[PDB]
Amino acid sequence: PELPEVETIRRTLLPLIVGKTIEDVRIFWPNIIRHPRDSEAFAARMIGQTVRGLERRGKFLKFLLDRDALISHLRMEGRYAVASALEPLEPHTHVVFCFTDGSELRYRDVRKFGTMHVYAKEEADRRPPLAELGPEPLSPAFSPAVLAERAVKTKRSVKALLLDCTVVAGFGNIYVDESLFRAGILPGRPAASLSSKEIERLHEEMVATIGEAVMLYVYGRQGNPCKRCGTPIEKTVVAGRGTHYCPRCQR
DNA sequence: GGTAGACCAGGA
DNA sequence: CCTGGCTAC
Ligand SMILES: [Zn+2]
Repeated sequence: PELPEVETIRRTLLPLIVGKTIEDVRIFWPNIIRHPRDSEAFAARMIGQTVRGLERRGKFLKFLLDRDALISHLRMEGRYAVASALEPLEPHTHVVFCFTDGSELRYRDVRKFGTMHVYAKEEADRRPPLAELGPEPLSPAFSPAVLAERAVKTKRSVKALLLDCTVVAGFGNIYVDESLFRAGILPGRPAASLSSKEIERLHEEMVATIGEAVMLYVYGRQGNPCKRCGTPIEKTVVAGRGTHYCPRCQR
């Protein structure tokens, strides 16, 4: 799930779990649990706490309980569902939170790449994985000035810069390629080579692209005609990722 | 201090 | 082979 999908999960999942009290936590793939390191301590500490809220930071979900926060990243295929404890579990269910009302919050992840960290609420923002997280892309805290400052002080590509969670929170591969196309900038350009005008343009397209999605031109379209000029879209590797662009319209 | 690289783990 | 967000040059 990308940022807009995580925002949808946050909004839709909250009313399905708010006010429920945890009676048990069952873990079927302990590697998902990253803090406490011991999955038995993770399960034990959550028992007896009631769900009070659900927030999002980048692509992280922050479940707010009584004393603790549970910070969850779904990576590529993680999914949450609420259902009855009476029914058989679906495949790839790796963590289940059992509530006192006989319902459960189930975490499924065929890839097993997702992560869970639990800390006292007041500690969560200063611990992994939230600690060094950059500003929300749709917030005033993410500005052209902030982007420009990061761009000039790196030798990396502009794509590598945008994928960096410390620069801007949760801006995924798909939106990086789409935004760069909409801004007319090649993904392999050194970040430090962007002009002031290019940085402002890029900022505007990043906000427009992810904003529209929260409320495709190139991604996955290799070999197909550009929707703007008809030139076939190309795919290469940039910043170690599949990268799509129009070689005519991006410079 | 920056930055590349390892790392995870299963469906094509 | 692709992929989001602790180690070691
Ligand atoms: Zn084009």
